[PDB]
Amino acid sequence: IKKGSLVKILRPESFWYNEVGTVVNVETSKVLYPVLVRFDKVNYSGLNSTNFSLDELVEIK
Amino acid sequence: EQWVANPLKTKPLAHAIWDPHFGQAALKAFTRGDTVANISYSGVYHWWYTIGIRNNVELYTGALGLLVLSAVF
Amino acid sequence: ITDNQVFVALIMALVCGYLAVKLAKQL
Amino acid sequence: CAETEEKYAMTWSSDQQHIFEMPTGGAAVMNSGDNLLYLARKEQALALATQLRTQFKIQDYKIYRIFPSGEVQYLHPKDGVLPYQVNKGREQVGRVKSTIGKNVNPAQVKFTSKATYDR
Amino acid sequence: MNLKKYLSTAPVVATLWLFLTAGILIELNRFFPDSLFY
Amino acid sequence: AHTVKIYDNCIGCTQCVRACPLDVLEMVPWDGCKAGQMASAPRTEDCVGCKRCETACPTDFLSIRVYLGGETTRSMGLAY
Amino acid sequence: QVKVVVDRDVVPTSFEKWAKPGHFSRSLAKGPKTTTWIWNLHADAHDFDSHTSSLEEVSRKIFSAHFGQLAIIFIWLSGMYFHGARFSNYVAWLSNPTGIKPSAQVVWPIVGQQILNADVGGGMQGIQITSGLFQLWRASGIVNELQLYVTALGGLGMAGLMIFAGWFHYHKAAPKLEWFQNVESMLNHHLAGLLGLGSLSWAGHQIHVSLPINKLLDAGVAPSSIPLPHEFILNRNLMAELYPSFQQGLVPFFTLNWKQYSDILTFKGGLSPVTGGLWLTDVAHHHLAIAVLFLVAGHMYRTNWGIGHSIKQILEAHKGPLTGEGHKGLYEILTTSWHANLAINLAMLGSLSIIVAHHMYAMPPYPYLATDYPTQLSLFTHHMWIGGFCIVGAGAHAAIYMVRDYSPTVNFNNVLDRMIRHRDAIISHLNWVCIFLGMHSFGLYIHNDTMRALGRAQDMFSDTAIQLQPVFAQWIQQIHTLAPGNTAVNALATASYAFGADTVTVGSKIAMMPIKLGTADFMVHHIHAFTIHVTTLILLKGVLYARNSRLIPDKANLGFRFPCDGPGRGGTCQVSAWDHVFLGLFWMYNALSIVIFHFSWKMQSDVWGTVTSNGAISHITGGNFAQSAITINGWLRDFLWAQASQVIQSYGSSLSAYGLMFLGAHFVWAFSLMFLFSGRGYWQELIESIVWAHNKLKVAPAIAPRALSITQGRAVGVAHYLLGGIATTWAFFLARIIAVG
Amino acid sequence: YPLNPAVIFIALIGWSAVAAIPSNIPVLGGTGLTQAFLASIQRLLAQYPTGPKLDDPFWFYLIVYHVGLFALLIFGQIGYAGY
Amino acid sequence: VLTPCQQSEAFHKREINEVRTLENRQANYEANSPSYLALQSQIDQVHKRFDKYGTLLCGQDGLPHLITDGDWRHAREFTIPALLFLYITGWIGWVGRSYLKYTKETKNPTEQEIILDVPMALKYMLSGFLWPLSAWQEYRSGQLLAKEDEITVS
Amino acid sequence: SASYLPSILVPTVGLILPFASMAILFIAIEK
Ligand code: CLA
Ligand code: CLA
Ligand code: CLA
Ligand code: CLA
Ligand code: CLA
Ligand SMILES: CC1=C(C/C=C(\C)CCC[C@H](C)CCC[C@H](C)CCCC(C)C)C(=O)c2ccccc2C1=O
Ligand code: SF4
Ligand code: SF4
Repeated sequence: IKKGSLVKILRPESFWYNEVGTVVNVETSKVLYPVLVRFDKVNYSGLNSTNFSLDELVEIK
Repeated sequence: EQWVANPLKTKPLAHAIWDPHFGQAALKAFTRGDTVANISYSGVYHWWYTIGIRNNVELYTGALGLLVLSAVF
Repeated sequence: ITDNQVFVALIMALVCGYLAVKLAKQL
Repeated sequence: CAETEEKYAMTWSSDQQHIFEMPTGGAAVMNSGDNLLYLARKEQALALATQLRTQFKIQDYKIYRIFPSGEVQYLHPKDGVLPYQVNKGREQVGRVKSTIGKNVNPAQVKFTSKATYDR
Repeated sequence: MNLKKYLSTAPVVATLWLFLTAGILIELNRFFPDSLFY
Repeated sequence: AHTVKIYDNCIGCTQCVRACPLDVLEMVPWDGCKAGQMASAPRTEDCVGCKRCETACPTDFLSIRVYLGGETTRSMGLAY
Repeated sequence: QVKVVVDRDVVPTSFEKWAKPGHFSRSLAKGPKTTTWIWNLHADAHDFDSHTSSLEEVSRKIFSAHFGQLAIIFIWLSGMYFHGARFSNYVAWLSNPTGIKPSAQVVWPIVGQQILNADVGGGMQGIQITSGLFQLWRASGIVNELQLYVTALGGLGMAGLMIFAGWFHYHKAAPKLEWFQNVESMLNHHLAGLLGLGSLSWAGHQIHVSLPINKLLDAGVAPSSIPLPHEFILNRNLMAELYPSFQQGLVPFFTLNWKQYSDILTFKGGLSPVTGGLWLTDVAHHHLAIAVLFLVAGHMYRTNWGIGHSIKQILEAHKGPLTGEGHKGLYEILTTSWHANLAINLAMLGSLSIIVAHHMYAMPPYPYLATDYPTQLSLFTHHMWIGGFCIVGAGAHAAIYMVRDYSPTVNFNNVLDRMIRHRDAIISHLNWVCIFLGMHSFGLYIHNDTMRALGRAQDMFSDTAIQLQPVFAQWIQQIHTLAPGNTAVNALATASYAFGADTVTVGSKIAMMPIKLGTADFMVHHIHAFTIHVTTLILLKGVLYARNSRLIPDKANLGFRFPCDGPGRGGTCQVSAWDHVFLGLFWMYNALSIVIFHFSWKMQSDVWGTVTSNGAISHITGGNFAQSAITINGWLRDFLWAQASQVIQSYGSSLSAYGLMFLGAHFVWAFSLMFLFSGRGYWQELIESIVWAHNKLKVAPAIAPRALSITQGRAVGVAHYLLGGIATTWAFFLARIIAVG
Repeated sequence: YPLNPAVIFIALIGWSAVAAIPSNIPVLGGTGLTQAFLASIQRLLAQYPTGPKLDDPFWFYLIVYHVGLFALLIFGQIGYAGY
Repeated sequence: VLTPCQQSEAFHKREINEVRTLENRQANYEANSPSYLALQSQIDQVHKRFDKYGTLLCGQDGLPHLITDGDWRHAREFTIPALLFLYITGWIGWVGRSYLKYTKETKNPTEQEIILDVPMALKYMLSGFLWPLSAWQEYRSGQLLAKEDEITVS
Repeated sequence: SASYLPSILVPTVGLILPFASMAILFIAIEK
């Protein structure tokens, strides 16, 4: 939901699928993929910084 | 059937050779009978000898009998 | 081991060859 | 060859007689005022566009695609502005609604002349 | 001062451990050579 | 032709068009992202298919996915 | 002008940056998020023109690094002098060299491997030398163990001066670039100062050490009655007995009565019939000729005194019509780009090493070198192999010039890029010469292979069959027979006994026999011209298509070690200027593998072996070349099946370590193929399917385990294909010739 | 580009006459470099199938005369570089 | 049939053949050569080599075979260095797992793996000695394993 | 046993059949 929240993914082509990650930026201007989530580990593009939609926004407590 | 006469001794022949490249010295390196055929390394005379083909005639009737079947398919 | 049986064989596989080329230009 | 293949003639102007590198190879004379340049294929031409544009200013440049019927074409730019810059004339083609994650399985596309992504 | 950080890296400690266990194998195969029992 | 498709992950960072040495890719103003941009591939008749775009596509996984389709003279990149 | 401006206290010398791996590259100081950082750390350890474009800082880095290389070489030669001192049987070898096989390395006694200590004589065992150090020490006149110990300790002394010199020339006194682009002085001191005083001072060592010592050892004096080289200079009287021109002093030199120095120096050629080596009168006279000739050569480069050339006014003066501009630019290419200098110096260095091999087998210059055949073989073979690899280093660093350091402004219409204007006409005619020589170098072998296999040996290419007698090589070899009376007027014997007179035998061992070249030797020379032309094809295709091909017209925008472009253009794998060097290393393995398979089998059939009573002849294979090299079944059977038999039966003996380095090198050769054929699109999610098995047990490695990259995943296939492929022929060769010779 | 195809025979003057009178005896030719050749071609010129590899002054003074003659005619076209 | 090796014929044939064959080089030297003393030590290391293989099973080959059934008469052959080995790389594996679950929660886990923190490294090197009843008690807490980690499409 | 038939059939299948088959297949690129 908010920035800094630790978020598990539920999209199968995410490289970090079922891995938690931290939220950096959320835009509220109907962008289809607004929630920018970066991670500890790194995909094959060398880049931890990706972004997602709201259905793939599952936090932990 | 020459192999059927002597199964241990005679080496079983495959098909014959027609090389126009064999000059002379290779032609004396194959003479097993009048033909210069290859030694058949495929066990086919053993299977046709347990089948009970003891002839070349039955092999001709079989070969025609499978040209017929190949033409059928 | 004979002569005319070989000719019978090459006629029958000539017919078989015509059935092969008969299968060829239809599939 | 030129009687059957699309020759690519790149037309551009400059200000000073510099020296660039051909995609065929070696150094070229680079006429200072205005110069056209026949080539063989498009990657040579836009590779030359990267060769000159990333160094310095060579704008008002585009290859006229000499297709062998005789006339020309014009691609880079078309609306006059650089392609990664955004102009309000271009109509986007080549999209779908979501990621690859909702693209159809190819057993649903089997024995049909469709794509693995159109749905 | 920062040499001990270099003596804590991966290849150097890799040699200071495989050199050491290598010496365990060789010094344990000079004292008890031809050891197929036990 | 080598069909280039550009999905809705395209956040318009334009390393694709700058990475394509063929100008098959252009940027289209699309009000669905933060930059307002989404890439387009209109001129796929010149598309080589060298996938130099997909190297420089810093989305989650490949907003722009190049499918290797037809093979013409231009799309095979032969000089003669 | 010439002046030396040196920065002082350039770089502080703490161990702080050793704690920062990849400090040097700002592209690589991010730290490893993946395991590809580990290998890129080592692939960028010496990309000095990729750290910073500033050629001053680069040039300091390289010039200091050379002293590290010379430090490792002085540690290496100090190692050879100490293993000669403490561990070798060199003192006992000096008594009877034809009976005692040379050994230095004495294997430590652990499980089994004490059996590698070969009882080679001298009362003391150990594994047998093939490097030929004892022949260079008998030539250099080292008598007892004391000079080997002392020269070893001086080797460590110079190693300390090179470590301290390199530290001193990167950190606390390092020069400017204006010192480095002062290249007429660099040639001026390397032609004259390095090579001139090197050959002159070495003529000093041979005249005042080797000529008395290898006159006494030629007379057969035991190594106790031999005086020290010390004692020949306190008085001329011990040398006037040996060479009676020393009694006259330097007085006939300064009066130019050089006829008087026929004792010390002469022009005889041939070989010593007693030691099987060159006459050290000829060799010392030779180093005087290099002395005066190179000290002449050094003084043609104007530095401060306005006397000499500059390279600029030379290269401008050859303004030829078919090139247009002439050589304009090459003094600015070769003094601003290091990689081009490395291309030239690796080409000429490698071809010099090949020249070294060919001049050592036929004119064996060391005493008792052609007697022990393994030292005669492996000093051909080794210098042939580094002499190969350095030419691929020329083909690489020429391309590294063409990708990075090419600039068309300085390089406009000159001799260089006018090649690249017609590089289609370069590479196309190399393509034609490669096909024409492949047909006419290997199609002859398939021909003789078939005609011998079809029985019709009347249609082969033997001496009995359709002959292919090499006309030109036999003619000029016949000129070399007729040299020392006709044209080499003051000579006595020929340039070698590979050319002219009857053989030279030492200790019933054939030192050198006149090599006969008929109709099989011909076709193997066309193998060599063929596989030389293929490496020239891949290493000119790697340079002329380095910067901008017609397939990919931006390669300099992609780099040198890029893998590819993509599946576009129907697939553009392996297309970079590095990838041609990847190919030229396999063709290096081919070309030199059949060079040494020509060498080690023609000279086991036509030269080497023993001689018996009444001067009768006996070769090792027994003349079994020209009836057997013409085919491949004769080549593979009669060479690789038959000469292997002393490598393969080598178990239970001291040759069994070659029986281990034979099979293990077949393993490494076969293990390269896994890297060459597959690629990281398999191994990356094979590995990630294993990363599931670490994530399940929480053993996820924090540096992310990628597979190798593509260029590493083919560079390692080269470096195993060559290590296994070269060590197969290594173990095969030394286990072949140690087992007999 | 070859604007001056003027003379070739000036090399035949220029290479034979500089190599005829210096005999320098104890080599193959006791006479000069060319006198040992012109005498050793007229023995073989009248359709003689001989001249094997042991025919010294035909092959050796073939190559050593052609290699200086080529060099002096090439340097004769270099004698039209200063124009 | 696996004869007991101390009485098998071809075994003692290899004894005579290797003592004699290696002994053939021993007569190449004098009574006080260093090599002669070295082959004295080597002959000793062959008679000890063949006496210490007495309770093995060399068949018709004269070469000592092994048995991996856990017959408890062949326990010193296979199963005692089997359990010994599994203890040793259970040590190594539990050290490496324990150190990775250390550096997983640190400041920068990348720099932790180049430069090993020899304090905490040699903590875990020695502390991972009793990995059966420490790894087992960390298994009973449901902590050796994991769940819902990375995977491909299905 | 007709000992003359391979002297006819071996060359006419070995060489001249990969002439007319090159014509039938290679022109059958355009047919
Ligand atoms: C006549 C003087 C002289 C001599 C003998 C050398 C010799 C050498 N130079 Mg060198 N050089 C010189 C002048 C000289 N240089 C000048 C004037 C310049 C500037 C234009 C350079 C610039 C230069 C570069 C850029 C490089 C060399 C390199 C080398 C080495 C090549 C490797 C080799 O052959 O190993 C054989 C080794 C030896 C024969 C041992 C030689 C040691 C003796 C004692 C001579 C050294 C005297 C020393 C130069 C005097 C310094 C003065 C100072 C102490 C006050 C070799 C040592 C290369 C190298 O490896 O770097 C070191 C290299 O990359 N030189
Ligand atoms: C009179 C002085 C002298 C002497 C005694 C030697 C002696 C030797 N040289 Mg030699 N050499 C010399 C001068 C000399 N050289 C010069 C000046 C050069 C440079 C051109 C060389 C280049 C050279 C090479 C490259 C090699 C030798 C080798 C050898 C050894 C082979 C034995 C033999 O028959 O060679 C007799 C030597 C010769 C026939 C060489 C004659 C060279 C003349 C003097 C050159 C005159 C220079 C002048 C500019 C003319 C050049 C063009 C000319 C050909 C028309 C022998 C020790 C070989 C070796 O290393 O042995 C293993 C070898 O590979 N030399
Ligand atoms: C043994 C395997 C093998 C063979 C035969 C070849 C052969 C060839 N390679 Mg090569 N290559 C190989 C392995 C091999 N390579 C490997 C393993 C690598 C890995 C690095 C390379 C890498 C490589 C590169 C990088 C290049 C080549 C090139 C070439 C060609 C050189 C020109 C030539 O010799 O034409 C002569 C041809 C032969 C000697 C082959 C035999 C032909 C016989 C003699 C005649 C024809 C037979 C028969 C009559 C045909 C008719 C009957 C049939 C139609 C039924 C040649 C065809 C070069 C190229 O493209 O061409 C210039 C080139 O650039 N190769
Ligand atoms: C490429 C190497 C090579 C060469 C040189 C030969 C040569 C030969 N083979 Mg052969 N052969 C080869 C490879 C080769 N083979 C291979 C690889 C195989 C196995 C596939 C065989 C299998 C084979 C068999 C089975 C037989 C031969 C036979 C022969 C001989 C007669 C063939 C013939 O009539 O030539 C035909 C030649 C031509 C048609 C001429 C074309 C080439 C000309 C010379 C080119 C000239 C161009 C010119 C220079 C252009 C410049 C001038 C212009 C500009 C004016 C001949 C010596 C026969 C024999 O009995 O041996 C005696 C035979 O029975 N070969
Ligand atoms: C942290 C140490 C560690 C641990 C506990 C494991 C554990 C495991 N690995 Mg393994 N692995 C490791 C390191 C480790 N690995 C390393 C460094 C590599 C790279 C060479 C691999 C490569 C690897 C492959 C390729 C495979 C496994 C597999 C497996 C599993 C089966 C057991 C097996 O055969 O191991 C395999 C053991 C090896 C390949 C050799 C051991 C690796 C090194 C030499 C020892 C590790 C010690 C470590 C470096 C100590 C560092 C920490 C210390 C300094 C504090 C098991 C979960 C397999 C699997 O998925 O099965 C389900 C499988 O296929 N591993
Ligand atoms: C096998 C293979 C791999 C996998 C190779 C793996 C990744 C490397 C295996 C060896 C490394 C060195 C293992 C790392 C282990 C460390 C050395 C730590 C171990 C502890 C001590 C030994 C120091 C590729 O990455 C590859 C890439 C491209 C083409 C072909 C291939 C290929 O065939
Ligand atoms: S897709 Fe990746 S590359 Fe193409 S624009 Fe959006 S971000 Fe830039
Ligand atoms: S396909 Fe090749 S060309 Fe078309 S965009 Fe992707 S990379 Fe550029």
